[PDB]
Amino acid sequence: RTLDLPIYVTRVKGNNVYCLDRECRPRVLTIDPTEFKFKLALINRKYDEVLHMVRNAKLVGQSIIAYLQKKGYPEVALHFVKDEKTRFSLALECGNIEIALEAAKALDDKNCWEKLGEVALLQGNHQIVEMCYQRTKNFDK
Amino acid sequence: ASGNASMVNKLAEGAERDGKNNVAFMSYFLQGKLDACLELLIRTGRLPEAAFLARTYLPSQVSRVVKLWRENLSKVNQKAAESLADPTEYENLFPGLKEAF
Amino acid sequence: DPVYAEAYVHVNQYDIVLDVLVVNQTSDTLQNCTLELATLGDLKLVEKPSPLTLAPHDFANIKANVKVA
Repeated sequence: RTLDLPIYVTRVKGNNVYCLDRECRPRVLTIDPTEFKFKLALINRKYDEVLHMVRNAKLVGQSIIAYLQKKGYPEVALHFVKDEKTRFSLALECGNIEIALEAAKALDDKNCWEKLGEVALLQGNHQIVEMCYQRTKNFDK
Repeated sequence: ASGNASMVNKLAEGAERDGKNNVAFMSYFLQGKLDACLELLIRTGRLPEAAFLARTYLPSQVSRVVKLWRENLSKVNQKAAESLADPTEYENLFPGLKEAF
Repeated sequence: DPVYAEAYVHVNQYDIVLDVLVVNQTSDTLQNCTLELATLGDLKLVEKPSPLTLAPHDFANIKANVKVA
């Protein structure tokens, strides 16, 4: 759940959440945990929750960086993710090469490709990789 | 242009000298020497590629080599990244029975 | 508030850039206040996305470029 100007967490009184900036700038709070559910949930692959919440950041400065940067599944990608550029970043970060494929189609930042087909190969499929390279002018290759 | 092995051995020696991977290969080939091509790869870290040769024209290093490549991959864990089989399963190597030996 | 705005700084290549989430989970493009420009250091802040609604239940990206030299 998000704060409300300065607050400090003092400690936790039950579910009816309580928060303090020091002695004012205060909360009673309907909760909304994140994480707990999550590394357990995650640990059991489970998404249902997040999803269900429809909770969806990954950036605030960043926010993918707990371990969503050091990703845990691309199932994560699925809860949230955006622009082809962003998507692309994911395409490396996850290595989401599904998103890459399209991403690629949509990339056209060469270098980007340029590494990537190999990488793609590296991960698999040269049947495809050949194409990738085909426009890439690694003709000789 | 006229062609020559002898030139090639000395040159091979040279080939070793030159410092970019690629020429040396042609040589190795040119001589006819898978072995040489493959050894060369070991130094450069040509690994995916090395596997193709090792497969195509079979010195069955595909088995040997694949394990190592896979190991790198392995280092960079994820099961898909690991990737596994030689005679049977994922690959059926010698059970496939097809065109390089 | 519903409107929750969360923000952090990203400094992406020279440019210190302001990620802002103003999320207006508001019950409407609630009216918004005011913002002011300024000379800064070897930088100057330099952008504001113009509107001042806090669109209902809605999330927004408000970008501030800063001028980094």
